[PDB]
Amino acid sequence: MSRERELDAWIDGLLADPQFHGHPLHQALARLRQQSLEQLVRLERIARISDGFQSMAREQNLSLSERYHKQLRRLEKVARISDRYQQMMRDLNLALKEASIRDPLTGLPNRRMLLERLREENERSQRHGQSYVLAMLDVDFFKQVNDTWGHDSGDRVLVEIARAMESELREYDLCGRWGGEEFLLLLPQTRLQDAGPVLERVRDSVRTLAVRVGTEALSVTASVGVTEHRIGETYSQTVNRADAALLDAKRSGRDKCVFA
Amino acid sequence: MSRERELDAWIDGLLADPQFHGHPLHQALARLRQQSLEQLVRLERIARISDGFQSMAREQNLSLSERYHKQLRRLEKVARISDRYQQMMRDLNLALKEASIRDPLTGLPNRRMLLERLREENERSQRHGQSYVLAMLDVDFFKQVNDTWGHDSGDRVLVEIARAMESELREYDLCGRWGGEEFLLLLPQTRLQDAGPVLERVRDSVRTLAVRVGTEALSVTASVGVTEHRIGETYSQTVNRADAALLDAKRSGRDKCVFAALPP
Amino acid sequence: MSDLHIPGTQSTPAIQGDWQAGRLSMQGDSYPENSYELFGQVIDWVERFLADGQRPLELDLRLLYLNTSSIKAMMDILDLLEEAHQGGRPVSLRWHYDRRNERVAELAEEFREDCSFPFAIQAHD
Amino acid sequence: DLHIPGTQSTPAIQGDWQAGRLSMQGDSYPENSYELFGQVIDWVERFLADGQRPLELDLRLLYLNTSSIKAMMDILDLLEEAHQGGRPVSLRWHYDRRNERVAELAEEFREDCSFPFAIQAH
Amino acid sequence: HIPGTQSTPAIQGDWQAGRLSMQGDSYPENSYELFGQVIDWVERFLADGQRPLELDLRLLYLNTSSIKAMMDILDLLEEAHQGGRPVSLRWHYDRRNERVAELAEEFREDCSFPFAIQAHD
Amino acid sequence: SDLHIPGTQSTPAIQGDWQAGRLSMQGDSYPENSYELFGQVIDWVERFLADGQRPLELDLRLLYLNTSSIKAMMDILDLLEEAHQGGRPVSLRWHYDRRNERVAELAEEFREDCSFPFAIQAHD
Ligand SMILES: Nc1nc2c(ncn2[C@@H]2O[C@H](COP(=O)(O)CP(=O)(O)OP(=O)(O)O)[C@@H](O)[C@H]2O)c(=O)[nH]1
Ligand SMILES: [Mg+2]
Repeated sequence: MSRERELDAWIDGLLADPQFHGHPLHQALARLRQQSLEQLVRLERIARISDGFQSMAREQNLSLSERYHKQLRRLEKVARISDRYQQMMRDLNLALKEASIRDPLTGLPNRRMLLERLREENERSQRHGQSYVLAMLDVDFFKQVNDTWGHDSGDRVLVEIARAMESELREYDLCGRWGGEEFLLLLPQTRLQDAGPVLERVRDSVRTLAVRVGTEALSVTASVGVTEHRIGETYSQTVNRADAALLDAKRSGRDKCVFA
Repeated sequence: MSRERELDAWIDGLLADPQFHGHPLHQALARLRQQSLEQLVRLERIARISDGFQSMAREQNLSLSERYHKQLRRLEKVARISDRYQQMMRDLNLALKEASIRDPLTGLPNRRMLLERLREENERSQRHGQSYVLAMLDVDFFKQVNDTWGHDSGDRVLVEIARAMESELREYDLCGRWGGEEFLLLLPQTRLQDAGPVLERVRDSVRTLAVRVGTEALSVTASVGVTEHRIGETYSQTVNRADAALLDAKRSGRDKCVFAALPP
Repeated sequence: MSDLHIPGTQSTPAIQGDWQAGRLSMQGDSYPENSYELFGQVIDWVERFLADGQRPLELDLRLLYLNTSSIKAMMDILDLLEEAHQGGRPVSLRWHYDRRNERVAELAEEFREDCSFPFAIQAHD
Repeated sequence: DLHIPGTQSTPAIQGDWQAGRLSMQGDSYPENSYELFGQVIDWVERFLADGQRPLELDLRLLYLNTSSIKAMMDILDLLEEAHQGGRPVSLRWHYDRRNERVAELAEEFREDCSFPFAIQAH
Repeated sequence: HIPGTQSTPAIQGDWQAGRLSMQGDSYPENSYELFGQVIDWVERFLADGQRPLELDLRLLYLNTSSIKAMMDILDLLEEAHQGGRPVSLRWHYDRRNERVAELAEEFREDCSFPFAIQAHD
Repeated sequence: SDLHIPGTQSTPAIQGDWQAGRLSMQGDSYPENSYELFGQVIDWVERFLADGQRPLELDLRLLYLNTSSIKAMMDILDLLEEAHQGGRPVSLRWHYDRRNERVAELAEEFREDCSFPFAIQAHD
């Protein structure tokens, strides 16, 4: 201030007059001036310490702000990684699910799973253009096996035929139990000339089976009808052609394989 | 503080005392005491305002802290809920796998398991040249067990056979239920010479079994055919040869164990 | 104002936001690869609905498996509903589940825990 | 003319000689409050002593540390000095409406100011 | 005994132990009402009889007023120490927060009595 | 002052070797209470980074990780990143079976914000 300056100067000039020295009003004037200087010093210090305190607080708030936004991104990252782990858990889950719709007796895919694949391969027969090979396989004289030896026995023959056919398939081929003693073989993205070798191997594996009943060993054979998917037709039509082929193999004896 | 009051009081007394009224310093002291009161008010005001600003900043900072904490919670809650979803999924996968590869009665591995493992051991044989041996075991006269004591008794018998065989096998060997009363032993990375002793301990295990059914204690024998995997051959042809060896065991009198080899 | 129709797939839920009915329905498993691309439009639909009037909003959930960010998104949506409810808007939620899977119901209870609006966990019967 | 640019932690200050206006913007956490505000006080003194043309202050200040509040009180004291001596001086204080508390803090700054002191929402 | 709140520090004046202990944030609204007793307690003890006085501080934030009251208390401790009275003060602080420590050295610059600035985990 | 947590069916095996300076973890991580499991791991890591300056190595053979586990692993990684930014030698080796395809890109996500030696390694 400026009036305070002029007053302090007037007071100091009074205080310098020796005639007032020792006077009580002189003492009190001096004490008040001194207390003024001391308050100004005290204020300078207070303000400096307080400034530092709120500087600290300012930096603490900025740090908490940074921490808050890093928390937001961390929640998004945790969720992303976790979702990928759960994708693997889901692939496992779907595999097992499809692996539990199996023919209880032979463990092969059943008719339903056969139909589902048949439809899926019909669609891939369009979009990629490579068709599949379809074989219908039937145990010859199975009724004789059941009559002679019993149903238990027949059933076992089927379990071991499933074992043998599965053992002779390539990686993407599919073997299923259509029903009764009838099985369906599906070779995706293949054409008859490549098929012949694998189908010969599958009949071999049925042929060389020696299935025990007590102390006797059974020999069985299979007839099989083969064709190719002619695109745009339904799987059903294709099955039917394979079925007619199989019926032809049975007409011409046993252990035969006719193409159509 | 004590001293500022003591001083203002002393000054009050001085300014009141009639002996000082009129002195050249009286009026000066009154003016300066007044000025000091104003400076003190100014100082307090400064502080108060400053205190007000820091209250504002604090309030803002406590708001931010509360958000931060909410976020933390949220993260911990999201993770917990998700964990629980994944535990349910895990239990579902475990039950499904159990149902597809383990045999309900005996706990042993099933046919699917065996087959699956037989495929991967054939592949291993191919590359690394390490073969496995196959032992196929069939219970002798099981039908007498079932006919005399019932199928529940035979089932107990099969469980005990399973326990006994698993107890004499090494940790990576595989004992599977292959049929009603047939078992398939897979000894991976094992040759016949090393299989002999283990197999004989398995057969001792089965032989010395005594399954109590009420008033009787049943004993059984098994026939067994064993082969080695010949490289360049499918796992099914291995199984077939083990099976034919089993047939020879059975034709040659039971409680027998025949090996199949290869004449060059 | 809009009707939202997101066709489900096998890995992502079917969602239908019916503006006249005031109903958001969701069905199925939720494993989206891009969670934001699935759920951002949904959260936005809920926000727009809440801002456009005071008609009630009911969520009708038939959700099965939820991955982590699906869980996160569902809580985001619950947050919006909890705010609308605190301010006087009638909002509500039904969570349907097959009775044979009762662990699901405890999972729903976990979602409900911090909700004060009507939140009904319901078996198919 | 006085021109000091603003920082992250100090206000931008403009003392325009011609229009006769000191303007301030931003937060005020100065490390060296003396070095910053001494130039401002000196400018205000020199302007007030130069010739009877009016002074208005246009303040967009946000946070103020303790020594900054002291510096503001010094400046307001000089303004009231000029005002009781007939000099036309005044100030307006601009603040965000959503911040309740800046208004009350500004009022406390106003309480012993007799010149026009207008606190302004935007 | 003054119970602390979220904006006020917790204070305990042990007469027998001869200890003034202070904890927490200090943003009081009415600073005089809170700190005037403490100052009255302090000077009542200093006049009562030559027993040693120890200040055990772990304050976090201090607003301007609170800094002023703390300097008042430190002034009392200093004039006591100048007359031979055994008085001491120790200021603990979290090590992750250096800034407080200087600030404590700032409080100590005018104190000639034992003033220890102590860290803790 | 070692750390030994035996690895159950649903929780991983964890060995903090103090003077070898090595934290090793193996297995699936589906913990029912994740705090109980990983709080001692985080405390052990913090003790080791505070007690001096010897280098720390993580060697991991982990399998499935639920969400709280992923979170705790990120917490551990944050500790390592902080120590690395202050000069401390720290390093991590993530071991995975080559058959799992997707594991690697999971690990790579774990490492995206990691300035320190973070090695992902196929091990048959
Ligand atoms: N208790 C059970 N009995 C079974 C089970 N599965 C099959 N069996 C019966 O096994 C009996 C075994 O018959 P096989 O011809 O071996 C007759 P046997 O045991 O007399 O064999 P060999 O001595 O080998 O000739 C057969 O009658 C099956 O019906 C089963 O799971 N539990
Ligand atoms: Mg038998």
